[PDB]
Amino acid sequence: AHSQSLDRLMNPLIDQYLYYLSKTINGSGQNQQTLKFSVAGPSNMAVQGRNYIPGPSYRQQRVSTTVTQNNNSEFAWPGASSWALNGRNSLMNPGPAMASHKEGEDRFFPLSGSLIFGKQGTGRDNVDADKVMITNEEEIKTTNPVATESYGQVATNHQSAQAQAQTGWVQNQGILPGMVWQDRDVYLQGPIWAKIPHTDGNFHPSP
Amino acid sequence: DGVGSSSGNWHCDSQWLGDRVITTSTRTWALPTYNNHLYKQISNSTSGGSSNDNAYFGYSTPWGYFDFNRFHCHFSPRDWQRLINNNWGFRPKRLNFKLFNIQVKEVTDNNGVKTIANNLTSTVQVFTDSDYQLPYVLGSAHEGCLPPFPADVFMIPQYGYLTLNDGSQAVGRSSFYCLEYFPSQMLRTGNNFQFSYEFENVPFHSSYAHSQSLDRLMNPLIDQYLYYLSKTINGSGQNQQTLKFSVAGPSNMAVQGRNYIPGPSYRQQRVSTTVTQNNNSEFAWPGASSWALNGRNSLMNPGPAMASHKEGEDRFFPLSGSLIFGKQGTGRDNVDADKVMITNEEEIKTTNPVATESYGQVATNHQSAQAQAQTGWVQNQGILPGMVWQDRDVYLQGPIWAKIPHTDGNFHPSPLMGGFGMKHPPPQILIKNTPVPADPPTAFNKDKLNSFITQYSTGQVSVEIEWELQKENSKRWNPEIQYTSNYYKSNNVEFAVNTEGVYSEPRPIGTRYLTRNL
Amino acid sequence: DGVGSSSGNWHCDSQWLGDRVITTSTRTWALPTYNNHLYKQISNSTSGGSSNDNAYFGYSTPWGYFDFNRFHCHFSPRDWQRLINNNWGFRPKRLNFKLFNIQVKEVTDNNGVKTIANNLTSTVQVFTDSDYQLPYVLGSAHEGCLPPFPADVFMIPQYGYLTLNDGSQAVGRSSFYCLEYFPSQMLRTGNNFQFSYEFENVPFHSSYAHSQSLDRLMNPLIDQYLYYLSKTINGSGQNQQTLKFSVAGPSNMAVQGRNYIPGPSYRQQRVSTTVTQNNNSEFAWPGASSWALNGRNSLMNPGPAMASHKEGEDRFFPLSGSLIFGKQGTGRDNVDADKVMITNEEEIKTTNPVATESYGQVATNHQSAQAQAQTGWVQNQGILPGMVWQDRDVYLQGPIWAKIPHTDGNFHPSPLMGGFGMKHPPPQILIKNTPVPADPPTAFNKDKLNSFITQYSTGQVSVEIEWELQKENSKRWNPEIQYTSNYYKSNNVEFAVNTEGVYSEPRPIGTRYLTRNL
Repeated sequence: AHSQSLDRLMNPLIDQYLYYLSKTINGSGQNQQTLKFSVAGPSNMAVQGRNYIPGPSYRQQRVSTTVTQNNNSEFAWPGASSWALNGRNSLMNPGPAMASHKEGEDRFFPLSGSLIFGKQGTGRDNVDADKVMITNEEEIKTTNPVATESYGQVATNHQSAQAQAQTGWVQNQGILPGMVWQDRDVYLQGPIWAKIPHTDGNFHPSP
Repeated sequence: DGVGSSSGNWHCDSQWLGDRVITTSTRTWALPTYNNHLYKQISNSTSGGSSNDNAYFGYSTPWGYFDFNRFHCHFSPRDWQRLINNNWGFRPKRLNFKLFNIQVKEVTDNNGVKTIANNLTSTVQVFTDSDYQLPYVLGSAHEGCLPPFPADVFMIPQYGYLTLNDGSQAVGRSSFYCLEYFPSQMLRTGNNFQFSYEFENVPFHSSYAHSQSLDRLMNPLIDQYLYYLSKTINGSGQNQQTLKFSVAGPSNMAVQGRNYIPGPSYRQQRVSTTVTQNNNSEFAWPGASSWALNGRNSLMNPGPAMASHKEGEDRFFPLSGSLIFGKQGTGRDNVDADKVMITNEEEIKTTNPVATESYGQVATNHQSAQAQAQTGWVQNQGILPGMVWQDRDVYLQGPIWAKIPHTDGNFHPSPLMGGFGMKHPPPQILIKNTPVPADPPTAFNKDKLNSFITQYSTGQVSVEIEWELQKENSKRWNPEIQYTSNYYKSNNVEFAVNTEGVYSEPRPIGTRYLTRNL
Repeated sequence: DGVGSSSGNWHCDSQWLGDRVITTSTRTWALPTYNNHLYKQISNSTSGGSSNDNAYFGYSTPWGYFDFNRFHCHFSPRDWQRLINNNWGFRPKRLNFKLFNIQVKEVTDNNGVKTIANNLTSTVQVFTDSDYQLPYVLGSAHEGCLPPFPADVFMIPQYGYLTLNDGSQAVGRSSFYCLEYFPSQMLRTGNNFQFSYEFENVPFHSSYAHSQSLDRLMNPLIDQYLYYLSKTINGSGQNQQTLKFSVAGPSNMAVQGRNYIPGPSYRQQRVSTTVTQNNNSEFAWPGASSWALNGRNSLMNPGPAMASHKEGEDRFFPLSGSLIFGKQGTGRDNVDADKVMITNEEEIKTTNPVATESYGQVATNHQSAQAQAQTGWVQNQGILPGMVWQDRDVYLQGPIWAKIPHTDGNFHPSPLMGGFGMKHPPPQILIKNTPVPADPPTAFNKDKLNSFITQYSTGQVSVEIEWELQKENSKRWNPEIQYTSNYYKSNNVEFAVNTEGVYSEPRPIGTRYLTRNL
């Protein structure tokens, strides 16, 4: 597991020799626009320039183990992430490797983003939570985005004197040059290998 | 090899040997004693609290480190120009580092009367993180590199690092590193240090701009043998549908079939230099593009390489899509536009999409007798087979290399801030003044000593790097664009010293001047 | 080899070479001038009187000494863990010691204004007690060893010793040793010292816990071919005696015949951590187990290795049957329970009797028609042929070796405080600043000079030890117990530095994690 995260790789004692836009307004009131810049320093790590960004994503629905927190409706298939192949839909499962949940919210898990084995003697259909074992893909939260979260935000317009800046949520993000990530962990009860399909192309054919 | 003998000479200059350039730089440094000889735990908590996006946990150490990960640490502006105007590419190959003429001084302060003397028997410790076992701090665009001007005497930056954090707290997997738990060379004045490093294979940085764009690669005189849907209606009125096709010809290049498409994107907000055109509100962070990692948001900066703006709209720039350096003497906070220098990523508009624009449009439904065709804007587009692109340019004041994170996967690990990515980049070089205890009590005491003779060291550093050049081989008839100085008279010389003796770099300088076909 | 040349480098780290581990540590020390360059007689009399049990006679010398007889002087916590979780045993083999980068400083104090300068021509004397002719002071669990954290600068402890005493007085056989009457190496800054030592054959320390107990070694499915007396009475009433025998079977394991019995014991008083359960009286010394030597009583501490308590009663501990270290920063006197760390000798309950319990019972009479059978409790039991036992565990903060007293006889000379016993352990290393006279009178005087230039020295020490490992070879199917850090978040990292720069070892760490059959 990584002992440091992608967004925390700098020296917490020195500033960058790079600046960032810190103010677009000089204070409330009419025509108060300006452009103020500041040095990206230890005091504001979130804004620092970085060479590498987190791996790809494909947002999964978030389900809770403490049932009363889930919506009172059937969403196992309706609210599930999926892909289509020649008119047929298949559950995106387990999909891209992503962290199972944010810090501490251990009661949460992606609808079909992790592997779940059955405990000894567990039945075949409609078995309760306590009779199954859900894997926890947490150690990779240092490089891979969280499965039940958005990858981030992007601008969606041209802010101007008349229009305000707008952002939209990135629900699924394909590979971008500069991305870095970890692959799904392997388990004692898990599979070992897989046959890479014989095709013209593929990307990082790790099962 | 003693007190009265120099342990090295001043080597500073470049040699152009055809397909290779050898830069050698010497600077004289100063190293204070950091942290009172202590390793200290730090967090956004010991920093005076903060927001979650800025939370962190780590340690500050009593060590300093050498950093020369910026081009102007090796290239004089004149050399950068020679490089820029005559080669299509370049890359580092070998590196040779030296530390010499060490002088450890002892400071005495009695009744405000301060005095400095040599402490001949004192040592300085040095070691290289050859196995990358310490958190790599270089390549995060940090201050504290060798100064661009040879005459400047600089202070060595203090080393510190970060591990896993949950707010201002540590987690089970958080790592603590003690640099004393590393073998290091000890040297007294009269001793010296040195080592060599081989750059692993890295592709040449493209120091050229394309002389043609991705959408304009055909023969403007011939038609394709391919057709395209040109009419779905025979004219206004009821039930006028049809299907008419036409040959993709010179008259309609936009529609022609193509083998390669523009690189990936991640839309950035567009900001104007002429302030009155911007919205009257604070959108520096709200309207900024970002990514999330375990609940924390980080500014997508500088992000994927994209053109800074459409043709002519030079007053525009991506909110955080380009690098911005400060002009000489510029302050640290809320500095005005005129006191900063914003890089212009324009030359790559021939292959990379514009940062403040959408990648394109895609259909979002099934047009039918009842429904009209609908399209949506692609605000961010990941890699697609067939994509082609250029990487961020590199600058005289910019970074040179970066350490590619050791992970299961990555894609085109070229540092987003620009430069050469490497799994094993030049190793970190750590240095520290060995602590010298003051007089201890004459009765034993188990407590660690906390009373030290105040000291600091100084000496010279030498960095020699061998660069490989990829020379131009163009058959272009007309002259090319070249980086040049201004002919017009002026008060000071560009890239020279002040009347106060202050060296200053008037503007950023990229490498994309020469051209090449696609 | 002069004033401006380092006389050694910083070596600090470990190498795991399969069946061997090589630990190397470097620390930087400080040596004051002890005792005003005088040998002084000391006793409980010059100490301000005392009780007879604390009477003593000896000498304090102007010499200091090096001590690295604690595991954390060589193993980083991470290494201790690697050792602990993967080997069934280990032991030292070779040792290499070094002293270098000596700096002798002279302190001047005129009108309170203190100033420190180098005294280049001054020397420091060093020598090893290779023939064990001096009283061995190491292995008495004394403070003053190399600090566990590499960055800590430590003060060298002062050497002193004791001989025979009769109250505060000496006896004819009392010995006086002068360390100047030993050849010693003299070194000025620029000179260094070093030596090697071979550990004599010592058994591997057992870094495993047994996966079965002495009383549970049979096959739980088969009976023995041995019988036992099961009935001496045929039922209540007059003259109902008989003799009925039964086969010792699975149903009655307590009665089965066995080939080996539990180790020796010496009952300790039982103390509880939840105070309200203890008697309301002072019994720290009164109720303590002890031994007498020539009229003087000494606390039996830590005594024979015995299990700290019965199953589950974790709140209990033997009055002085286990080692207790202080937490970081804990005071010297009457410190509360929460500021100390009490070791738990539990893993050996599979073979060693419980410290706070009786060894067992024995008959004390001849039962007959008139007298009933009687038993008595065995409070202390010496060795018996057939006994089997484990020795005290060793800890990261604990001692490593001890000198086996040179005597006609001894039994299983394994140091009771834990560790490796040796007739010829690592020799004592004595160091001292050679006295430098102040200006003497210009007229001869027979009296020994008593006016000296005040001085102190400082330098580096290196200790490299080669350890032999005995790797695990278990056929156990289920996972083992392993020493691990806590997953849960927290303010500081365990075994790391503070926000004040204070290194601290949160808890004691034994070696018995892996298991092995009996």
